[PDB]
Amino acid sequence: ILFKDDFNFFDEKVWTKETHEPGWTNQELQAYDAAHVSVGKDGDKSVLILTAERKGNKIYSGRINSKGKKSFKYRKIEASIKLPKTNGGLWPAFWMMGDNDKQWPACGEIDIMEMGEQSGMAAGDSEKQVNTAIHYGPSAAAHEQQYYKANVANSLQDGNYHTYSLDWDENNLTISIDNVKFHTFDISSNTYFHDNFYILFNLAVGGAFTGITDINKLTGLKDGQKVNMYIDWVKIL
Amino acid sequence: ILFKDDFNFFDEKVWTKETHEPGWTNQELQAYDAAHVSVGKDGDKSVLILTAERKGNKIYSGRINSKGKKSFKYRKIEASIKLPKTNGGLWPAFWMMGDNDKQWPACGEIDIMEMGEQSGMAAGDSEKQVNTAIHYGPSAAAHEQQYYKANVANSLQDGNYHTYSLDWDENNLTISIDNVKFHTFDISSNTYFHDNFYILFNLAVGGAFTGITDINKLTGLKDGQKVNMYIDWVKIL
Ligand SMILES: CC(=O)N[C@@H]1O[C@H](CO)[C@@H](O)[C@H](O[C@@H]2O[C@H](CO)[C@@H](O[C@@H]3O[C@H](CO)[C@@H](O)[C@H](O)[C@H]3O)[C@H](O)[C@H]2O)[C@H]1O
Repeated sequence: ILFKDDFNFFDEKVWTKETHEPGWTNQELQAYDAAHVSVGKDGDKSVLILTAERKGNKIYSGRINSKGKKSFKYRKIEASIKLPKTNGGLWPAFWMMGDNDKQWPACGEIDIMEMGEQSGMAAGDSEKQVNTAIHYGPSAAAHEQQYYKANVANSLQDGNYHTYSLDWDENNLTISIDNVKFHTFDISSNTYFHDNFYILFNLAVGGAFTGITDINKLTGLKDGQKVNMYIDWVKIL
Repeated sequence: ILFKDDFNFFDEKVWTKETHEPGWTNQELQAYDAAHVSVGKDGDKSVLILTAERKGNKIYSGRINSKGKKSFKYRKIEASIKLPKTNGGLWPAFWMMGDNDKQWPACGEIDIMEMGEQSGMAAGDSEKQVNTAIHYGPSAAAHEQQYYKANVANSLQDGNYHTYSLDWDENNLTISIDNVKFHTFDISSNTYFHDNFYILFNLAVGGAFTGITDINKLTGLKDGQKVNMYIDWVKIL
């Protein structure tokens, strides 16, 4: 184990909490702030807690990253995450971007896990439908993305922690869920995935991906409701 | 050349015109019927024509396939297609499904070209943004999909014909647009892409892919409007 965070405390030497207004990316409904990121207890477990909350028409949630603090290359990254029910507009993600100063998507993006996509709600398997993706290109106008989407066998929103893994070498990005291979992206001649990448976790609320960008269609998070995303640990082997 | 249709006439030994109610697939707004498929002339060019039109709240368009009539395996297929401006909910596609009686998606699906996606309008490059994809898996519950999307250099909705190509061997599916390689899907160990596939062309109107499933939001086909998708030719080499 080269690195492990058990989230006994919020380590500011590793993580930064983000602050953005609604609409900052992907027509998202939440404001990100420091107050909706905490470390706490879930039973016997030390966990990072991202809390989505709604008061009136105002929506808050949490997002952290290890940019300029913790980045790695050609190593295995795993995180144990307990996801909320996403149906009706929640958008949790475990992902990485290039640890350099290049504007997105030139920095590179690996989406290890996201749930909450529009089509999953329409098909009635929002609890099983996972997206994994890579984004790259020298600019936004030249943005390129590869996706794989599938239902896993059983609910990942089942009140349990699940293991999300990326295996990374010169040739391949291999995503696994509870130690079962989900998909492999070929990067052997992709120039954007051979540098240091930092880690992100967030719980977005609505946005293009969920197909919900009007608070009137946000059934997934109600007035007075708080909803948590729990990360028990993250490690780099 | 194994096969070439110049569309001097509609050959019922190769092609079948499809009839479906609105919302048959993907929450699409259009009815498909035989009256909205024709063969005719675009100047000197003999063309297959798929016509989308709106009479009040009734939307009609055209869809054809060569199931049980014309299918192939490990051949290059190209088509020369002129597209309408898709912005505001039009959804043209050139694609393939396995020539067997397995229920979708166990038949396999190759989407060589589709345009008109939500994100294309949101990225203000609706004339340039193309999706390519493969769908497979034993049931609708176990639906798996790989997709690539990017903007091509030049408008594909510019009043001219463009060439859409699939190269297909036992290892690779390679989509090209105007002889520029767009994406390669690895099918080397994917069991769903090693039998005969038939061809489809269609012009859907609205649907989940467009993010417009409500006729009130459909700005791309107004009341009293008529739009044409033109295929000059298709060939298998
Ligand atoms: C690339 C992309 O985003 N979408 C795919 O492209 C094509 C062309 O744009 C879409 O039309 C596909 O939609 C899927 O097509 C299947 C075959 O037409 C549909 O399957 C059919 O479903 C009906 C109703 O349930 C059944 O009665 C038919 O037997 C079955 O073939 C499927 O529902 C639809 O999602 C995209 O895959």
